[PDB]
Amino acid sequence: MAEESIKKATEQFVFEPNDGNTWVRVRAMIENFLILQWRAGALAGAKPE
Amino acid sequence: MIFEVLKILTDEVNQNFKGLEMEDSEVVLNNVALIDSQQDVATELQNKVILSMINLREEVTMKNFPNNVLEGTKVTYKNPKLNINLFLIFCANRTGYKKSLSDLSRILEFFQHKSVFTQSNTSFDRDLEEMENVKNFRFTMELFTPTFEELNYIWGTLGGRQYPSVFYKLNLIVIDRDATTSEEGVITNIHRNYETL
Amino acid sequence: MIFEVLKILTDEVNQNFKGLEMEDSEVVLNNVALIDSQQDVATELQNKVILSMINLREEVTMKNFPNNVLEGTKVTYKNPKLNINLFLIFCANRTGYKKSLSDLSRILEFFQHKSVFTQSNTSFDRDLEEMENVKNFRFTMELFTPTFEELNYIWGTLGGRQYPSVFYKLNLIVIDRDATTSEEGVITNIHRNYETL
Amino acid sequence: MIFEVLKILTDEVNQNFKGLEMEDSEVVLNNVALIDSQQDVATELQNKVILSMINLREEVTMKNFPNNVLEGTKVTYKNPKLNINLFLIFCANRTGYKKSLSDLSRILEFFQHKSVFTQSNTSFDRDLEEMENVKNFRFTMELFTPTFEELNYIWGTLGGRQYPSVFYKLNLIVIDRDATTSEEGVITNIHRNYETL
Amino acid sequence: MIFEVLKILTDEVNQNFKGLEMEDSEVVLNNVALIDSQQDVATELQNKVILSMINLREEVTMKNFPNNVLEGTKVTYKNPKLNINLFLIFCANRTGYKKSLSDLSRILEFFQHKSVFTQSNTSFDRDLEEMENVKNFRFTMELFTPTFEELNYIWGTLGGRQYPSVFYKLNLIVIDRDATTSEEGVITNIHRNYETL
Amino acid sequence: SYPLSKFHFSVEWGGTKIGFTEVSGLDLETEIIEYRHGASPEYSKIKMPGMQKFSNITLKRGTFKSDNEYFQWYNTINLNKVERRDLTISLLNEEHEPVVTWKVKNAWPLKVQSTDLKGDGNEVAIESMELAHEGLVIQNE
Amino acid sequence: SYPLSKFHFSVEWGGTKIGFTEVSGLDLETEIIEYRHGASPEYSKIKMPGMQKFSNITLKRGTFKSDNEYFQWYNTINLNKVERRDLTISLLNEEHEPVVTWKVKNAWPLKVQSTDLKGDGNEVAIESMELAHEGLVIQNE
Amino acid sequence: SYPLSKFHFSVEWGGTKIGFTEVSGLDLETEIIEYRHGASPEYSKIKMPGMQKFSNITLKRGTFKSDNEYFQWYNTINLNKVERRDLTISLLNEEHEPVVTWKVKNAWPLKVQSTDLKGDGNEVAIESMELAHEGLVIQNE
Amino acid sequence: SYPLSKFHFSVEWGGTKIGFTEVSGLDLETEIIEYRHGASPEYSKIKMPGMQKFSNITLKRGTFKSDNEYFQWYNTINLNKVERRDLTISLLNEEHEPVVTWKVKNAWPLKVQSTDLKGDGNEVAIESMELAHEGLVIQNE
Amino acid sequence: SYPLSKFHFSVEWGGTKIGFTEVSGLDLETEIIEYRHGASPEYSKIKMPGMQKFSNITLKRGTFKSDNEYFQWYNTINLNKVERRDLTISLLNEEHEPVVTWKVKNAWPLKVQSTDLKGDGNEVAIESMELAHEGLVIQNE
Amino acid sequence: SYPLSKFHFSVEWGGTKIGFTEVSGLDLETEIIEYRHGASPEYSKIKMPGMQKFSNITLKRGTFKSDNEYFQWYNTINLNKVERRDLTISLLNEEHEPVVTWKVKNAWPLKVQSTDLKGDGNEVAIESMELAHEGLVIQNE
Repeated sequence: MAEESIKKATEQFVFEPNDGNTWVRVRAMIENFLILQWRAGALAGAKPE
Repeated sequence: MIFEVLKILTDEVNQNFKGLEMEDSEVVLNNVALIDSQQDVATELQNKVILSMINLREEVTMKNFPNNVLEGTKVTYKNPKLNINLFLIFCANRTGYKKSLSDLSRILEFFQHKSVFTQSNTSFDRDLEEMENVKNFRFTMELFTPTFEELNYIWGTLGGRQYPSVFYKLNLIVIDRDATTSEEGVITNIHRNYETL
Repeated sequence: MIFEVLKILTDEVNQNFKGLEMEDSEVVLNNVALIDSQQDVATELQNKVILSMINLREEVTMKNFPNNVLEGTKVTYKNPKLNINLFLIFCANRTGYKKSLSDLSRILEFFQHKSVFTQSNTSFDRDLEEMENVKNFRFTMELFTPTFEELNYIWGTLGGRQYPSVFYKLNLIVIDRDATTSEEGVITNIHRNYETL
Repeated sequence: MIFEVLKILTDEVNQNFKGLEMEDSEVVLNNVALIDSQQDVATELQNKVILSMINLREEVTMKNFPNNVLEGTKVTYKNPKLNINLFLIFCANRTGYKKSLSDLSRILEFFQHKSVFTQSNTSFDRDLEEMENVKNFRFTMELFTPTFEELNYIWGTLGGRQYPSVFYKLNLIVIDRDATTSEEGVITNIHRNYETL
Repeated sequence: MIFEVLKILTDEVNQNFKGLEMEDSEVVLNNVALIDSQQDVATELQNKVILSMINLREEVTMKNFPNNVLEGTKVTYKNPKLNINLFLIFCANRTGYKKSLSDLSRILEFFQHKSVFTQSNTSFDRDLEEMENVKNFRFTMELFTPTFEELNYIWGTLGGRQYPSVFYKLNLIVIDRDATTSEEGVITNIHRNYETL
Repeated sequence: SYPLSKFHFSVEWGGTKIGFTEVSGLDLETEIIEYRHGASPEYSKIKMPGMQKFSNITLKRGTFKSDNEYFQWYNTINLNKVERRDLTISLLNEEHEPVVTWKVKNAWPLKVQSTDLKGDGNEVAIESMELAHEGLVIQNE
Repeated sequence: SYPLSKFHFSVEWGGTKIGFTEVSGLDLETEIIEYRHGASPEYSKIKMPGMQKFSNITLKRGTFKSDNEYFQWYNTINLNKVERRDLTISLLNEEHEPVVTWKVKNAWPLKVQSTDLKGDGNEVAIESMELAHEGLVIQNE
Repeated sequence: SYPLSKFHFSVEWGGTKIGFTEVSGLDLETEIIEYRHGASPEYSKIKMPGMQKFSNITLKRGTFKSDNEYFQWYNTINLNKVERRDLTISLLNEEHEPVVTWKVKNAWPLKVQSTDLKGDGNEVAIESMELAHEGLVIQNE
Repeated sequence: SYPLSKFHFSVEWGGTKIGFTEVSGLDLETEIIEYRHGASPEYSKIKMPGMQKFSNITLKRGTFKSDNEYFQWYNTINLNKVERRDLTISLLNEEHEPVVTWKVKNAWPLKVQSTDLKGDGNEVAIESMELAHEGLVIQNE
Repeated sequence: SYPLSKFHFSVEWGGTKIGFTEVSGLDLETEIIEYRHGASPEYSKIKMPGMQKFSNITLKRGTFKSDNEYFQWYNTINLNKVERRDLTISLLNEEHEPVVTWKVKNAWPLKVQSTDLKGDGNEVAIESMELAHEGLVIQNE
Repeated sequence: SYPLSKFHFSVEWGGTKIGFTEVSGLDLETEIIEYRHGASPEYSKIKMPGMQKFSNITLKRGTFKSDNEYFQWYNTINLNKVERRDLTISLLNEEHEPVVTWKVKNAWPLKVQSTDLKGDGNEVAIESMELAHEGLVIQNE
């Protein structure tokens, strides 16, 4: 399940520039997904960290 | 592109005086502050209308726009373009005071009818050698009327003795060197690694 | 129409001096800033009252009015008209200081009695060749008295040495080229299509 | 370091005029206020572009930073460094007014493309004897456009007769004598005494 | 004590130029407003750095302090002391513009390292006859950078043509005549009387 | 491209003249609903949209002879009845054609304000009107 | 056409002099009634006019010798009784004829304010009055 | 005629000196009572005068040696007792005779404020007093 | 080192254009809980962190032809449903690379404000939007 | 005679130094009691003095090395106990003798405020103190 | 002697850099308790000290690359837990030694505010932090 969502997040950049602007957007998209899964109780840990 | 836009604008006003069969009125590009300087420039200014540039500003709404180009599987990086507004004056300096008030009405009448100027609109000579760098342009003219406090600021930097005058505001001269800083290839392979933490 | 309105106004004040049997007072259209310039214009200004234009503004309440014409089954498109207010000065420059204070009372007395000027009211010479473009006009005169901060702004652009003076505000000079941009025909057939969505 | 930064900046603009094959345009370091002073300096200013310094400020965010050095078991004490921003003008003073407007476009085009200057970036002559004190530097250039009230303040201290001009703001010249005030040894023995109060 | 503090400060800057082996730079006490006055004082100002006093203020926190002296069974009454802050300028007026920018860096470098001046710190000649009234002093120097509106005020009272300059603020010159107004004896006998009201 | 300016515009309101001096109050706003249950590991709230609101529109123009249009619209109030109109406000280009249009339904006036009278200044008379309405749609294509 | 100016005007109030310095407070305002039932597909309210309101009018002029008109009108208050007057305010053209008229019914004064006394300035004395009333009709034809 | 100026005036208050710097607070005000019954064809209210109010008067002057008059009047407060005085304030012409007079009954002071002390400026000391009273009559004849 | 300036920045919001004029409202705030029992020798309170809060973000830009992005996002509100987006705001250096990034989750618009229309000035049209969200993380490395 | 100026003054407060920069808050104020019975032919109220009030006094001076007097007085608060002092504030003439004296009983400090720290300006450090007290008597003879 | 200036200072807060731009909020304040019984011949109240209060401290500095200290301290909040620190703020002389020191116990941050982003000006980025604490002692000797 987690892979399906993450894959969709990175496929948006197939022919985009490979630079700092992309790397930041990719990371932010993935972390927001994982934070929500944590909030719902899927993942262990006191804080997302 | 500052000189070439103002040289084009000078020709359009001089063409309008020709169609009205007025053979005494001509507009000249020089600076107003040297009208009574009495050093070698004032003899060109006598019995003429003078167009000058008094201020420069920068357009803020377009400042953070990017300028990269994508083609194939390759990207070229460039710096963002600079956009500039101008503030202009038409200063009448005829021998007769009655003749200066007649020329100011004609300039006000001309911009009331035509306010947009493009590369297809204008009648300047394209073959001239000083105009070999101009390709595509579009600018508008808009009348500007200042208060009494603002007139004191403007004529305070031009001598302190006013003349019959009108003020205009010009929009969007584009300044851009269009040089390349870098070239790179786009993303074509994606790898993902997962671990149990 | 800037020169023609001010030339008409100069004749009305000179006619009023004639009815009072004063043969020394005459008003002249020139600019006040060159009274002590000592270059070829000051000799005309001596022992006279001088009328000059010091500022221009635009009337805002009439700015977005349209100007199209409908006739028959046809419409012609035109640009909106420009409307302008003026700010004027009467500057007395007589040889005697006592004579300047007498002329300023007469100018204040004249506009107290007559404030509206039309094409039927005035006594200017219609046959004159420089006045061949004027058809219909109406303007009012209103006395304007500035504060001490405003007088410093006004005389700061005229030299810095004041003279006995009164200030007036003129209303509504109309500037319009009256040129046609386009012609089209009006709506004569209407078709409506309905579908079940 | 004020003279050496501005001498380096003068060489970079003169190199850019050389690559464009313009053999008439040269920038000179002098002061703008003596253009029409007519005492022995004005003959150097004619038919040139002039770069001058008009103001000095101090950077506030770095003011309370310390500057001590620790090495071994020994500390040396020094005063905090001074950091300075500059405000500059490029004033075009060519013989033709049309030529001044062409040089101002080139200066605006040059800083649009290159804004960071380091000891590895620039092409000044390192072997020159007046430049023997410079080691490491980094500064940026940023375009500054003032309002009408600010232009009256600036040209009020330079004469009162403006010229075609652009304004720039330079960041971070570091001024520091790097002298020692004191030397001491660090803490190596700790003693604690307790009593019942 | 105004002349003696500024004469001491002039010697400290001239000593610093000597240790750097610069034999052309000297500071002179005169007034900046007469640089181009062309009446008998301007020949002393040429090719020099000029130090001048532009303003005076009063320290408010010490204004209501008393100044009486008690000794034995006797009191002497005196007036409170006056405390004054100064505002100073260093104006560089060298023949070359490049040389003025080098001297301004040295003055900025000198006050970055040393900011407190006492009777034990300084190297002025104590034996000189004009300096026979000075006993004990302490003052600090602090850099002052004005805005564009403040520069227009300062150079508006000095001519209207600026020069490369730095501004400083001097703290606490003490002015006091130290004269006696009265002498009286202290309280030594107390008597109390009570009544039933 | 080139940014738009805001001094050339027109208003269709059911009167004779379409030239005004200023327009304000063209806004859209939604209220917020918040929620948290006690077992959530985040200690802040989650947010949803709820009910919607519209604000009043103000129009200003100059006073002219033989034009009592503001008072004629306000005089149609009879107990709970009024004449409701459609309102179309356009931003124009240099050849006087619409670019951005605001479309307003079911408008009626609630406040009419006349000029104040002063002796010392030189000023023209401005009248102002405030309108209530029930919806707004923005078209820019 | 030509816009009107606001410095030439007159006031008929039942006194001797008709020249004043400023007039303010000539407004009309209606309160609003709102409604929504739960089955509506729009999530906003519908609006109706309700009850009407009028605001107080302020008049200002200079102080002259032997003119106590402001205090004479205010002195007719006896418990719940007062002398109610009609008020007619006109905007004039260049030949001093009315153009826009405000017609006020049942006016009486509620606040009379005298000048303040200051030593340092050069200023004339201004008196001010505030009026309550029961209706206003605007005529411009 | 000729308007009056407001910089020449005098105050009779029961003290030694009659010269002051400023006077304010000479006002008259009546509260309003409103009514409507449900059968009226007008949807607004009718208005009546009710109870009356007076505002406090402020007086200011400079501080002089051996003049403690402000504090001597304030020191006569003993529980509910005070010395009540009549107050007469006049506006004077060029030959120093009264033109407009304000007549005040039953005055007593409630607030006495001294000067503040500042070191840096050049300023004189001003003292101020606030008075309560029970009526005011204006005479201009 | 060298301080950063605040005029070069970009916003990734799911639209076509990333250039704006101003951003505000990037804050973090925690409420406080206080306590004291009666036997403590200090007469003040002790303090703890409690629940957390986030504030709304405002974005401004210019109005251009054929760009109705603000209204298209606001038009996705259907009762309690909306399109929630991720928001990435970066501060850039001289070679246009990110230095400080603000990362926002679950954003949706609640207020859209158009320009006002004025005749006399020379001004461009600015539109503004206000956003609600559910968290913010700052990255500077 | 000649008015007094307000820049030369002294304060006796139990500390070492008597020179300050500003003093404010030397006021006296009495509350008011009002009454009306229903049979009175006047429709306003009668007024009496009631209970009295005093306001807090603020003192300001500069910050000097080895002078912690403000904090030493504030540190004598132990639960409901404090060191109460007498306070004497005088306005001085040219030969430094008292003219107007304010005499304060039972003073103690309630607020002590330090300077703020700023990097860009040239400013000296000012400290401020606020005092509560139980009475004030003015002597000018 | 010589007064102190307020532009040279340092802050020890547990981070790497000690240079800031401004500090505010270093205050002490005590609440007041008042009492009067009915038999007292004075008609005012007597005053006592009660409970004590401390205000929040604000710190400001510039934004630099690779310094995320403000956010790292704020990220240690876990439900009711935080990292509490001691805070020492000193005013320095010309040879950079302490003169006046403010000593703060048990500090933790409650608000972190980033810079706003503007396109038109030339301005550096400033960040700000607000701190809660449980006591303050001033040392000047």
